[PDB]
Amino acid sequence: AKGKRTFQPNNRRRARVHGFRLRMRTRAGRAIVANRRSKGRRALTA
Amino acid sequence: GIRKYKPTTPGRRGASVSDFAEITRSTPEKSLVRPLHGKGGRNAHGRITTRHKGGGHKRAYRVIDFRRHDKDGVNAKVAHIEYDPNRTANIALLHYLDGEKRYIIAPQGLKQGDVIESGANADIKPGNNLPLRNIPAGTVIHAVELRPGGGAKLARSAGVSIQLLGKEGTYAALRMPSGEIRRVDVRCRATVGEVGNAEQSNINWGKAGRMRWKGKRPTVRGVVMNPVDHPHGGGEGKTSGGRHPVSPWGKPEGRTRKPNKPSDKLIVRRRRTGK
RNA sequence: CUGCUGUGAAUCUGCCGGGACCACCCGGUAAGCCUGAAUACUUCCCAGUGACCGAUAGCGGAUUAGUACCGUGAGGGAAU
RNA sequence: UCUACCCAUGGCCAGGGUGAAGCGCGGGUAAGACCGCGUGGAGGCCCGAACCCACUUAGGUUGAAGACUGAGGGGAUGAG
RNA sequence: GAGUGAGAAUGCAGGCAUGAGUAGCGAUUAGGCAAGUGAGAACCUUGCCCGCCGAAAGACCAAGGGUUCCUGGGCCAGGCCAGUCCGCCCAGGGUGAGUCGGGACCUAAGGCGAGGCCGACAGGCGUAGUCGAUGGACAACGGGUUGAUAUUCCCGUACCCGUGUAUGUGCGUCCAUGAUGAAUCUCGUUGGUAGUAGUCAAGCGAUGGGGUGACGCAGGAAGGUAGCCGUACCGGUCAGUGGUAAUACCGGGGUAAGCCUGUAGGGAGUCAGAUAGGUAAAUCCGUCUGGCAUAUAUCCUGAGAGGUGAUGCAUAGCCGAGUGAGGCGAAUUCGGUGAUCCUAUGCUGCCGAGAAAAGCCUCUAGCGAGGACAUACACGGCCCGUACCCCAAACCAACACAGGUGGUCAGGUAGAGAAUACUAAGGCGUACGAGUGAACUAUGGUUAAGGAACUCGGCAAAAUGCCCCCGUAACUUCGGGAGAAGGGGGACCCACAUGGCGUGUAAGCCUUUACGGCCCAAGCGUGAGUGGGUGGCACAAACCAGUGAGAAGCGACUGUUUACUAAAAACACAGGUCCGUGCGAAGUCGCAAGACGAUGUAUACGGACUGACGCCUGCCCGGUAGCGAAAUUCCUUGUCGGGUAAGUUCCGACCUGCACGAAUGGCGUAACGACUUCUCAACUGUCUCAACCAUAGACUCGGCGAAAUUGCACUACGAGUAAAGAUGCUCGUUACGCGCGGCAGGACGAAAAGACCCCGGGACCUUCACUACAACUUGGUAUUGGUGC
Repeated sequence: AKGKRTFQPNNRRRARVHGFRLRMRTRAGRAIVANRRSKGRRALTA
Repeated sequence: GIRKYKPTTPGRRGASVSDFAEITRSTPEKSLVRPLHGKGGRNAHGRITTRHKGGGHKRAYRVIDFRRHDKDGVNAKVAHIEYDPNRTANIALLHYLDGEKRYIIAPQGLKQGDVIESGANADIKPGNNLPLRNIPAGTVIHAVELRPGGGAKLARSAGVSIQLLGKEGTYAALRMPSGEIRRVDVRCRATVGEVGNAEQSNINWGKAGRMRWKGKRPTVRGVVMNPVDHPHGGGEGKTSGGRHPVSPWGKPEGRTRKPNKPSDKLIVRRRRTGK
């Protein structure tokens, strides 16, 4: 079969694609971090 | 030369390979080799700016001496003739008497141990590189520069050559491999002779595998593509596009050269298009 | 009144506006100018109010609440 | 993080088979194209596992599974 | 004054019913008994037995998970049942590194990028740099120990930088101690200053430079080793059977890195002079010029053997301290076989031509009258991970899910094999059970006589299947077709055979005295052939394992394609033609810079279209003018046949008249094809025509326990009537109430606010629809001087 699911976990890739440094890299990602901080998210990013 | 494969496999039936008879070494000069990674035809944006490129065997760049100006009057010996993945012609590893080694486009008829000269006093023999001011008219040259000191750019493919038709003032008329007549400054340098490996154009690559090795990816036809993808896309059957040919971006066939270029005045007579 | 492009005015007998122009006139003195306080709003803090809600309502959130949980992610998002 | 393509750097491909030029010749032969015996081990070569795939069929079809299983099937040194 | 009234919104939330005590309880292995524990046991523990995997369903690494690990407790949640058990719940404990994997060391792709360039702003790129392993460099192996960690701890023995001591001063100092030209007369010489003064001479000594240091794919052959199979030897068993007392059988028949040696294999000329070419400088590299030998010389690299490590460690076995913790502990030789591992980044071949840091030299420079070099002592020289799972019940899959998950190791017997069967080690019986010859379904099995008559279709099944000898057609691109087709043999025992073959004990060979070569008893493995004989129905006895042949069309081919109904004739392809592009080309991504194109240059790139390979010119290609042949099948072509008893696909001649369709888009075309169609042989439960067996369901009992659906309900049939097809209405007919197992005719059954059709809207696509905008010319801005005019 080909039962490969969509999510293949990888901590390094998760950090490098959704991580705090990548989010702060761009103004859009900084905007996302600020919006999560205002919403009250405990996890502002990966 | 050309070695024709026997039809032992359907992919080798009409296939041929270069008879690497002029090659004297199977390895390059480690000092003159440089790293060279594939691009896939993708630019700094990651987008495919050139289609049908990718895969392909890994290649190592051999630093060629196209701007042959430093060794003016210093002779060289043809140390070797080597295969170059990055060009159709073979490269010639020279041993300059001062002790430096460099690669040049191996001209036709060049053999190992031949002596090569650079500068105005160089003899008019294949491989010698001297300015057009010193190259006599009506001679076959190659690796010709476009601007003084800019490095060879013209007629560096295998088997091609330029005819130095004549010289007037500070310009020389050249008939290019394409038959175009173009003026170039006489201070531009050029290597005498043709480019070797002229038979390579006759190589029949036999199978799709060879071109995938060479880095050529398959080409899909617009008439096969969908209307959204290509202007030719669509039609019940392999149409011709429903009109005259156009590129995948809608550009019809016709002279694509930009007018008002500064080289418009240098170019004497452009190439003859199917006469 | 104003952006860009081009062309381009003297010194008060000047120049501009009065929704052309002689002007009867009137008003004002741009471009080099610059510079003030007196009105909108509430993250937050204090004291209050309600013919407002009263736990399926009222904030998503009276309870672990932007939590649990879902999503790769932006984000969605309770119940008690 | 699926998937399409590409780039860098690694890895894998059990076993078996067939037999692509240069040596010596019987030779062909003035000489050559070339026949045969040995050597050599090429091939998007053949059979066939792993591996990748997904042609047929039966089952599943509130499934074991939001695409799978059984039995066969294709590629399996390559555009893998 | 209203958040003021619900029964409908396939409304929303919560709680419940209906189906229903119903389906299901999750593979293709399988459990049983005895005893224990406990309130309770099919499920937990222990002991046996049985069965399953065994290129894994065994043992590890990586990712991922994150404590799931161990110990002790718990059993009302979870586990598809129960549960005393558990990956569940609770507490405590557990993860030890100079060497392992990473960082502190490098860089690839790529990211970010001081400045910078570009861009109205936002920002896009990008240099220097700096990150970035999946790669490079880099020092450790055996044994033991814990409940849980182990190249980490311990034992033994190894390998990578510093401090206080001693050995030498290997050369020079404040002197002396070597080399260098140090100088006079359109030049001259030595006749001075002046072989003094300076430099190098020391001992060492880049961040800086300069240079070696560095990679593909395939293919063996050889030599080894691991492993395995025996064996000398050693220690033991008599396993209640006919034999079997050592002759038989069972167990062991081990031990690493490091260090020593430097074997097979592989690769290598060396020594001087010059030289700015490597930015400066080099003694290094490179180039050139010469001398000598190209040799069983020498030097590197190097499997392995051997020695040591190893008087240790470990081990079969021995006794009994059942807290079972203890001690003791033999032999360990030779052979055969043999890697997918090592020599080996080797060697050979090939084209498609295969990524920098450290390392090592060189120099400029530097410390320095010494300071430095080596050697031998005694002492010192980080952070992160480490448990546990890891083809899985601990990861991705909502689940303890038949799916997916990269890499390493790869016993034995058959076998070519990593297939397959059975097994060793090891791990499991995996989490609903017990029963029961219902139908029926599924998965297997067999089948008389037929043998495709089934059917759209040989779908499915059945069949062939392996090795060795033979023998192989049309056609062909000469490669193929081909394993064509077709035929014979295969088991076991004996003899040839103390044979042949492979390995290799000694003695001698030369002798360099060697880790030497040749031969070789023996021993151990081992093919095939011949001649006899033996048994059966069967000898590729199981498992495993091509059906083959002829045709027609399509596509040359291998390959790609609609993840999830289309794998094809579609796409691609090698070849071809046309067009563009003279080079920050054209073309693309961008507003631009810039980038790819390409570190390419008309034998090259892009685009278009074809899609191997072969053929396709007739009075003039000076004239009617594109030819009139042929391969051209719409062909309905009938006529006839071939093929069937009836024969489709198709094959032939006769056919068809200005034809008609291809001077390059039509015809052929070997090979290939899970392509479409057909005919054969064989084969068969496809069928005549079905029968029986087993298993999983179904069924019965016990436990747990849903679902879609549902306006209702003590829901018949007929003929009618009705929104025209009625359980509900009419008139009759039938029918005791309630279940259970089945069937599927209806409930216009469920499911999805029909995809068809229409209407309204949308979307996307096309264009000589409309209107715009992105993409090029004119005027003057930037910008502009005279003269020859």
